[PDB]
Amino acid sequence: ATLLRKQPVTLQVYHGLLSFTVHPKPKIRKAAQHGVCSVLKGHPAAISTAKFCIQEIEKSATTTLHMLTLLKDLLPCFPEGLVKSCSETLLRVMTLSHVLVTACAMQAFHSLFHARPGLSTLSAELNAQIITALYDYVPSENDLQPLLAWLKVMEKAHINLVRLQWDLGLGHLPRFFGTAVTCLLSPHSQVLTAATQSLKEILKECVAPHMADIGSVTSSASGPAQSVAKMFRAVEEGLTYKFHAAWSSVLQLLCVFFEACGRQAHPVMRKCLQSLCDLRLSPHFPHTAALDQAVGAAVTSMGPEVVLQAVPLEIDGSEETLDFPRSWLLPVIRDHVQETRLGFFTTYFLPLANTLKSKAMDLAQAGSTVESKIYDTLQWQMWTLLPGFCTRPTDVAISFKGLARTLGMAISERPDLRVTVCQALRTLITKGCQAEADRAEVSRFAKNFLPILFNLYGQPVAPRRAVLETIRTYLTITDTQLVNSLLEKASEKVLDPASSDFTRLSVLDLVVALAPCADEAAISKLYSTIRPYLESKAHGVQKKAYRVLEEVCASPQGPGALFVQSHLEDLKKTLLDSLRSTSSPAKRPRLKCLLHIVRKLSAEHKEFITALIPEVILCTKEVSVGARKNAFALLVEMGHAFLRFGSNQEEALQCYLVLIYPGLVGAVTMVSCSILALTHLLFEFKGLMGTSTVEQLLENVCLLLASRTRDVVKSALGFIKVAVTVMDVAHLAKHVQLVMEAIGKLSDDMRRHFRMKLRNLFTKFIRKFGFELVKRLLPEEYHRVLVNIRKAEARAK
Amino acid sequence: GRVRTKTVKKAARVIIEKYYTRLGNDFHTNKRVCEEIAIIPSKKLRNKIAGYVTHLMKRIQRGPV
Amino acid sequence: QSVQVFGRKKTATAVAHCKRGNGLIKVNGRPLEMIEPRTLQYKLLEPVLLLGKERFAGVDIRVRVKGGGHVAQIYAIRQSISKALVAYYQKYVDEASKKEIKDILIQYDRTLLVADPRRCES
RNA sequence: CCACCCGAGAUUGAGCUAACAGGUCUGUGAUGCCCUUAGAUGUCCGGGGCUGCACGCGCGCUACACUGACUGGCUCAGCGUGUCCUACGCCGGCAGGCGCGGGUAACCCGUUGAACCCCAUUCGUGAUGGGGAUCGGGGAUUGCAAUUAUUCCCC
Repeated sequence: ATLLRKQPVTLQVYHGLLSFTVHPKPKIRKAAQHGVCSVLKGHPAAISTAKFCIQEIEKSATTTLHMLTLLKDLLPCFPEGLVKSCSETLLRVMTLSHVLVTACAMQAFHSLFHARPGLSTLSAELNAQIITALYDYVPSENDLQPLLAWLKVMEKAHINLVRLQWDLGLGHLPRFFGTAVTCLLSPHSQVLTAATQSLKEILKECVAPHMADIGSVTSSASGPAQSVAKMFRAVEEGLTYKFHAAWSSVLQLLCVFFEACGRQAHPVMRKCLQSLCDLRLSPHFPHTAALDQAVGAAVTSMGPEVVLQAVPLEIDGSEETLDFPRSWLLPVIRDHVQETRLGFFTTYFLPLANTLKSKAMDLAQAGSTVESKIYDTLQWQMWTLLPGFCTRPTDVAISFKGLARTLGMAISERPDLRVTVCQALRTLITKGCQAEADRAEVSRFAKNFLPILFNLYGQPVAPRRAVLETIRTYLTITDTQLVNSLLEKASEKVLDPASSDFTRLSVLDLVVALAPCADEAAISKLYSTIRPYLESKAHGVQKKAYRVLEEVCASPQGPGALFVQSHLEDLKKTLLDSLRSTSSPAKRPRLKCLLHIVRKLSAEHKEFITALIPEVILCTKEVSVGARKNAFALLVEMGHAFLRFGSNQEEALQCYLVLIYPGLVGAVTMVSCSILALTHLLFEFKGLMGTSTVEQLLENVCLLLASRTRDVVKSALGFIKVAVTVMDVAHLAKHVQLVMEAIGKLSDDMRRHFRMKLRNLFTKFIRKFGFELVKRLLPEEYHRVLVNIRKAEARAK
Repeated sequence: GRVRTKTVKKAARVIIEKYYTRLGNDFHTNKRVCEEIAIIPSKKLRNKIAGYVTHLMKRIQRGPV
Repeated sequence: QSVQVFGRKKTATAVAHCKRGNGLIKVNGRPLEMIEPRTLQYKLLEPVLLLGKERFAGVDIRVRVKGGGHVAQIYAIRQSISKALVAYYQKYVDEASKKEIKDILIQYDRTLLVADPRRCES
């Protein structure tokens, strides 16, 4: 095998190698088979071996299985006429009733169609002849051994036929789709799953990439579009009352067909929607979610105009009864409209909403409060569709003019809907300013929406934060000159002494929103105005000032970045000067501002960071959880920043540590501060800080395990947990005994209160080492807790 | 983490099945009508009730449960 | 041009290969009359004798037979022959003819088309 | 579930080895008695027995036959197996030996080549050739050993 792979008489040597496949020894036969496979795949000898195939199969009851195994391994490397003759041989041997030879032949077809042979090996005409020759078997419906691989091999064959010539493949596909629908009546769930997977894969790979070439299909199609419509009617006639068991699979197949083909298959697709609406009218339908997903996929592919032409909403104004049968269509439209036109939303959903709201108010003022609530909920539901319509509009350059004044009035004097309108605006922006004329129209109406939103946010009492987020993004998408004008007006309103505190705070929030969207001169003037406010005794004014400083330093590029590199020295001086008089809430944004000036800090700035260190640690033990998160992130950030000031990372980390080491010496709360800081640093700089040094810190933690204060003990336990998680078991084994001895002589009350942390620590130690060692070296009572860990290791399995 | 308590569950089910009409979508309006409706011991229980009923009226007004 | 069906009875399965032929019914290389249980040879010929000799003039059926005993064996063979005729006249011949022969077969014996669902209980 | 805006607070502090009938098992007594060339079955060696048979109560196998028995021919399975399961040839009446191969297993046994059943011959209503025990001789395996028949084969 090796010699023939490496290299008239060569044909004789190959014949001598080939002729002993039928040798009865399982080891000789397998070696010869693998040798022939390695020689052919490593060809002028394919004709001779294929002739040997046909001849000694025709001469032959156990060698046929072995020879069909070689046919499985060797069909792709055969010439076209020999492929045809071997295929005829496989049909001749599956004319017999033997299950094993038929299984080997269909597995050979699986390996032939799976490798995707070229035009020289398998042509389109030969593939079609082989595929149509395979339609004579289908023994019954429910054999479950040959059926799954059966439709698998002509799944692969249909994929190959589409790959060779797409129009013929699409033409022959739908009758196979009909046979798949027919064999979805099998009592075995595996047949249903295989059919669903095969049809889904065929629709995704063979039909979906040719979506544009086929074009729109109607009821009078001629070419492959008719084939598209005809496996559509196959899968749609697979929705009748014959199944009652495959409806989830048929709904999934409908969903993937809608996603594949709806945009050009819409003229014929309506009756499927009518039947799907009729199925949901059943008393007890367990496939409600699957049907809703299928209808949502149809809506996503097409859009609600043709869907409502097919299955209309019966909530058009005045109804007689109170049980709306198609009330699920509005959640479907809300959840699944993404690529439709806004003009349909206007011209269909605005007057209907106005009439329903008027009817609800007229019924509410007439005494009936049950129908009015239903109508108000209905109009709220059908005007939550606007974020769906604002997903990807195709005519928002011409239809947004028809909604500007309406949305302005609705965000002015309609509070219960306001958030959704805000959300809709945000949703529109977040995925609708891809083009330039669209963004120009949004700016041209932004110059009108801005006073309305500012007056809405500045009113006394309201959903202020949704309006604020809308203002933030909506001002990131607008021109800078009007931003400068409104920033000047907001600075005038802030500096005016005749304003109330609530108004001052609201205009400071507007200043926060307007700060990152201005130019460098306006940002510098705003920074000069806000700089004296950092020492104000009011915590709110200082908080908004630090939020302004955080927002102007947040942008990585733009006028804010140029302002940062222009005024870094003054910013450092001011932030170091205002350290002493910072209020407790104002710690939370300020750290972020410091964060925003650490990531782009130059090498000559060690004094600033080593002066900021105790503030950051005291903020790691701040009251606010957001301040703690910001201080931990800032510690990680300056740890990263010292990894840029020197060539050796480990030495820089050691310097960063000896800048924070004395904090374990001072006050008790400062000791707990430093232990928590080292605990957070140990989880991020695991090996780079140096294992032996870890051990030293661990030893110090054991001394801090002797402290009376509960906070220091808790922080030490957290550090020990992080160290056991992080540093190596070989390095642990030198220092198990000392830390567990320090744990053992803790206290009675300290052990009783912190029983869960000690339990988890003993669990980690027993998992990482022997149970008997920790059993021996601990004192008496701890033994009981120790043994409990064992059944976890026994009964988590 | 945080989980809802069963007493809050049963009390909010009573409030939903009894007086859904005057309930709305705003948090504080729901809280004040809730403290108007029932016999009520505690502030924190009231606020948990108000938050839970507000979230489930965000839920059920999309579709029935 | 050809169909392949099976007939099951207990364990015995007989696969019938039906083709447009010249009027030969071959069962494992042997004709119907030269199957060994000649006491029970009429059951194997009941479709052929009952339905007549007429339209069997161009039908070639090769039956490959495996498993079971002798009585269940010949019943599986005869039900496979009947099902092969039904399937062939369903596929390549008109609908009403196969409906008619199904009506006659069900009118004579129900087991000629459907198999016995009961089998050896553990 | 995560992150974030607002908010003073989106989690900062206090209290909670003990209980089990949930399972189940050989540690602590200077524990009460009784025994210890009267070994709480002391170790090994050789040979027997568990089948022995007048009799009762019962599980099963084979039958009393003609719907049978003998002879020849015919054709169909599954649960399971194996480093002792066996494929092939020779010597063989015949159990079995001899030379050779596979299988640590949907592969080799093994298309598991079954038996009643069917198709032909003879027997012909009697302790019959039905039914086969109980005995007499030889032969061949299994095993250190077949004598109290181990087992099977031929009259």
